[PDB]
Amino acid sequence: TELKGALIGCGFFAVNQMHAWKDVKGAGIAAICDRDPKRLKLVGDQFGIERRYGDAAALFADGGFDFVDIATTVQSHRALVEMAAAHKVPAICQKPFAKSLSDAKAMVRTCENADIPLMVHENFRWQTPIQAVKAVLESGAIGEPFWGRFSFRSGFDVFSGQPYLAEGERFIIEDLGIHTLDIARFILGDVATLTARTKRVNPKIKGEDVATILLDHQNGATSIVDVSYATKLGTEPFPETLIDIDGTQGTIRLSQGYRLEVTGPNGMTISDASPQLLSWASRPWHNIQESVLAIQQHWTDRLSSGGETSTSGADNLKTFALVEAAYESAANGRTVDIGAML
Amino acid sequence: TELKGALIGCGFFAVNQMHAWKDVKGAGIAAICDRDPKRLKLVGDQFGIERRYGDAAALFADGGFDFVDIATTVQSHRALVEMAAAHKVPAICQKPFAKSLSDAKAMVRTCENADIPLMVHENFRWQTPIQAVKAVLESGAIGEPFWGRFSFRSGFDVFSGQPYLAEGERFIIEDLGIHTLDIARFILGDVATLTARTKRVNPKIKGEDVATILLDHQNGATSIVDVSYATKLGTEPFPETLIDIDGTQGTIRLSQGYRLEVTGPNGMTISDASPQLLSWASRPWHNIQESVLAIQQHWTDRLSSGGETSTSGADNLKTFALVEAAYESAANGRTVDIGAML
Ligand SMILES: NC(=O)c1ccc[n+]([C@@H]2O[C@H](COP(=O)([O-])OP(=O)(O)OC[C@H]3O[C@@H](n4cnc5c(N)ncnc54)[C@H](O)[C@@H]3O)[C@@H](O)[C@H]2O)c1
Ligand SMILES: NC(=O)c1ccc[n+]([C@@H]2O[C@H](COP(=O)([O-])OP(=O)(O)OC[C@H]3O[C@@H](n4cnc5c(N)ncnc54)[C@H](O)[C@@H]3O)[C@@H](O)[C@H]2O)c1
Ligand SMILES: C[C@](O)(CO)C(=O)O
Ligand SMILES: C[C@](O)(CO)C(=O)O
Ligand SMILES: [Mg+2]
Ligand SMILES: [Mg+2]
Repeated sequence: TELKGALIGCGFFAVNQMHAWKDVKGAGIAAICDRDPKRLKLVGDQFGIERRYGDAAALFADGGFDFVDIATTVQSHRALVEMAAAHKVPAICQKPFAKSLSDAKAMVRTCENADIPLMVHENFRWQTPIQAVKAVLESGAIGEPFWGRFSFRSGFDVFSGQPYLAEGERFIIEDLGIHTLDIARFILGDVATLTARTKRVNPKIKGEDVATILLDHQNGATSIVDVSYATKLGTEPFPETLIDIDGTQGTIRLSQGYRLEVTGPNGMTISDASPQLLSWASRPWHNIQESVLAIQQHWTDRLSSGGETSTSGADNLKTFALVEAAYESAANGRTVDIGAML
Repeated sequence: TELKGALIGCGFFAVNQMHAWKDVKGAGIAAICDRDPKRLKLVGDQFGIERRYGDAAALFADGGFDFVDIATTVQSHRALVEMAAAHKVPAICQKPFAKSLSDAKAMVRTCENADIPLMVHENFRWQTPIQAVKAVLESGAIGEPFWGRFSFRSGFDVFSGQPYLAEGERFIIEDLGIHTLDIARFILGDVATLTARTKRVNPKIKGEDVATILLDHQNGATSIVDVSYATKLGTEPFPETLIDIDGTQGTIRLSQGYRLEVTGPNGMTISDASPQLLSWASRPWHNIQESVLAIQQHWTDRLSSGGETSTSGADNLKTFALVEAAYESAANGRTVDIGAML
């Protein structure tokens, strides 16, 4: 009955994906793969996976799975997606999708030629509060949107769980802004032009931890995407994205604690848009953790019905172009044309 | 000794300036001037002013005053400042200072040549909550500021009291953004480069009612100035400017209802930064109305002691440049160098 998955990269975040695969209806994990045998045993023993591999090439050679879930760091994404396409195995790939837009496009083209689905595991838009904002806007409750702010400002120690974040020359846009830019696209549509500024505040890291981005959307809306991992607040908001939308007939204000305020022609409503806390989830990650179940169930449903996923490889190019444009803009000082990159 | 003022432009907003001049210690109004004799009659009778002039030329010829308060619309500012300079009368001039940066510079030059003070009545930085943000940041409570947001988003019918606002090709940056940009300078210092976007949402007006501006400050800080008169919120925030500042050791958050959250190395504090309610004030103008008294007392103190004012003509050029740069940037789509304009 169930689709049989193979997960590659049994790291920090993969533990969440494994829990979710148990919960997903119509799919489960039949095999795992990791370069590190300490991680291979730890995850293998925790989830009771009999089939365990030290390298992906051997995994693919044995086969016996219907899809692959790639939860490695960015360095091995291109090779693993290319291995999947050559073996005709539908593939999920973690963010950041690739090291460059050029690599991403090549990965998309290879999967399109192999006639296999490719979904980027881009789960921020699958969060309950973000879904709620989308539903309000699509309902026409505030009319046509003309302005947005999408803000993730945190002082959370992401570096403990994910030490590589402190080492790269590139940090926040590639790691976190990739989500916030995707949310901006999800809510207000594709971007025409982009302008960005960056800064490093934290002395203990190599790369930028503050980014401010100004988006000119194709539909005429303007938005601000502002991200920071050097923001010291009284109440730590991690991992909440706060959202303001202004429209011709109203406003949406998603504020701290998942408070969703909507003003329209017929007054003003307030609702709790907080996530469900799953049995295996853990504060403060529970928002992200629920969205892992949401996107993996989405993948599983779309693989059966044969439709395109929401954050497909093809879709995600238009998010990834913004990340690369933001770095270009921050260095050059100039506004970047997004259409010309694609 | 009591300083004697002449006020020119007995319009909508000048009634507030007249109330405030009564409350000011060390100064009062001895003469008024307006081309419209209905306004001259109404304001003259209300405030008991015997000396009433149909034109400024005659007012200056008769003299008998130590300073002039110009509360007309922008069209007549340059001429009235020039008349003040030639008659060696210290001058206050309402915003917008001039029609262009070029006119503003000439006005500043003429007053410097005549050895008379020139202050722009730029009263937003003189609001109690804005003064509190400045005082917190100057104290060192949050370390060195690196990022800010300054936001004035409203659905208030400013067009009732000020109908001309609906008629101009230019609207919100010139009318309101001029204040918000001044606050950005006041808090985070002078600006090196600037990028702006504008649009018109309201179908009943000629000019732009939404503007979003990205500032690169000379000290390294980045800020967003976002203004709108087409924002429909459950609670109308007019005329509050909301302010976020991030620093190396903390944050300032000035939110709706004048609530001031400051978090630093010691902990979080919440303060009530609400304005006073003067005897002659009216909701919802009371915050602005208090600041009119503050700036007019400031003028009076500085004129009496021979100091320079905070929003002197010379200082205000660095605000006004940002307004002209924002219009330029919004039309061309290009980043504008502020230094090159001054
Ligand atoms: N919200 C989210 O969706 C979210 C949250 C955190 C991290 N992430 C992303 O997930 C990815 C993984 O992050 P992480 O913190 O778990 O990394 P990690 O370093 O903890 O784990 C990666 C694992 O993959 C293994 N690996 C690397 N290359 C391999 C290869 N070629 N074959 C087999 N195994 C290989 C490593 O041994 C390691 O155990 C990153 O790209 C990150 O951006 C996403
Ligand atoms: N926060 C603030 O400080 C604030 C608030 C509102 C308005 N304003 C500014 O105040 C100015 C006036 O606004 P308003 O709404 O009172 O305008 P208004 O049209 O109501 O008043 C202007 C008055 O000046 C008179 N006038 C014009 N040219 C003249 C001349 N050459 N000689 C004599 N009289 C002349 C007109 O007859 C009119 O009565 C504007 O520049 C506006 O931007 C500032
Ligand atoms: C945790 C993070 O890597 C962003 O910092 C994520 O993708 O959720
Ligand atoms: C009212 C206003 O003109 C801004 O819209 C002012 O200057 O206070
Ligand atoms: Mg399952
Ligand atoms: Mg007085």
